[PDB]
Parts: sequence; C-alpha cells; structure tokens
Amino acid sequence: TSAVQQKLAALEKSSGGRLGVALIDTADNTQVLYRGDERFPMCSTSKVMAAAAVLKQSETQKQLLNQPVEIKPADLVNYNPIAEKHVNGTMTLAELSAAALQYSDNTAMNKLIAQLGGPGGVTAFARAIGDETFRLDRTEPTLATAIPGDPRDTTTPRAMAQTLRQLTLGHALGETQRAQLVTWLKGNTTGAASIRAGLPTSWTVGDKTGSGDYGTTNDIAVIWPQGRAPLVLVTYFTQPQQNAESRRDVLASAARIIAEGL
Repeated sequence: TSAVQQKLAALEKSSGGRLGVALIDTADNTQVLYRGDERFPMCSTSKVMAAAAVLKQSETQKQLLNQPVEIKPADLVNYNPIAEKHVNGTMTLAELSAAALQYSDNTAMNKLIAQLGGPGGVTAFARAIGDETFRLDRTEPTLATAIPGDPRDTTTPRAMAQTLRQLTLGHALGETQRAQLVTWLKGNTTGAASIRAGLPTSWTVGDKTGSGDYGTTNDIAVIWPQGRAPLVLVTYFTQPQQNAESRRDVLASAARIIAEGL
C-alpha cells in the first residue's frame, strides 16, 4: 500500500462514502488506483462517451455536427439548462454536444443517445475503442439512479481513465474530432469545485463532472501540467444514503492527494 493509497483511504474514511480513483501518468504510463476495479455509477460522466460517439460518426458524415435537431416539449427531462432555451426550435449536434458536456444538459444527452441508436449504441462505441467495462443502459434521467450494487450505467475507474486517455490523447477519434472533444472538455463550466479545485492553478484541465442519487459525485479529467507529460485522472464517489448531499470536495481532495503524490 503506497503513501498515496494510504492518504486516499484516509480521505475515503473521513468522507463516509466510497471513493474510486484512477490516475494514468502518461510520461511513465504509471497508474495509481484506488478501488480501481469496483463499479461506480457514471451519471453525467457518460456524456463523454456519447459525445465521442457522435464525433466518430462525423468522421464520415462530415457536416453531421451541423445537422439541425428539433427540440420538442416532450424531449425535456429533469435538467435542461440549454435545451429549454430552444424548445419548438432546433439545435445542431455540435450545439447539443456542447450543451451536454459543458452544462451537463440531459435533454442534450438524450439527443446524442438517439443519434447513436439508444444506450446500446453508446456502449457499442466503448467496445469499438477497446473498453469492455463501460455500460450504458438507460437514458436520462433514469441513468443516474446510482442504486448501490446496480450494474446498470456503471464503469470502473481503471476502464474510464484508459478510455478518456484514448479519446483525448490517443487517436480513438479523428484529429479534428479529438480537438473538438478537448475544446469542449476544456470549456466545461461545471467543474470548478471538483478535480480543478485540487490542482495547481497553472495546470490546464478538461473535465466532465457527474452527479446522481446516493450523493454520487464524479469527475473525469485530462490534465496538462506545464513542463511535463499529461495525466488522466478519474474520481468517482458515492454514499450510503439515497438523499445524500453532493461532495465535490472529496474529488478536489482526491486530486490534491494525487498531484502532491507524483
């Protein structure tokens, strides 16, 4: 048990919940894992796979991001901060992807899932890029029920870190697509209290957060320190009480521990 793992375990013990961490240090290809093969509910971190899948479609359908998609009243779900602005109108697939990734818009995620043929089409893209662990089973909002022990809509911290690496640093997408995905993740508006809050302020970050029932609080990030090779960090957290409060501080603290542990 490494020093870093002792500090993560102590964090977890202080928190009352269950913590999952994976780091990939791309310089050494070194990894640090904490509960690294346990399943965790993904909640909105799954939007990264869905958006990536659509980007993969756009490598042959070249104007696909420009395609208008009607937003109907009946499309609206539980959390639609961008899409309620465009009801009885349209949004493009790039707009929908941005809304999903940068504001965690759930109606936008559902449009991405639809474009891929259902939750199975998202899982199909994960299997196509090598990830045998991720599984998306539901649409929003039910994918975030985060019920303890439920395998639906889960991944592991190990798998998700490998996937995020392959998507943002490793050629799973076309270079136009990848740089889109990076732009989007760097532009996330919902991550300031999560991984970003635990990292040196000179480091550039792209991230996607997630949140659900059972106080589920997640973040996945690609990290570029100035001076050294980038890192991928995945932090998942979930709690025993169905109505538990969010704990983005845990994710920040987990990130600080990994950053100080390099």
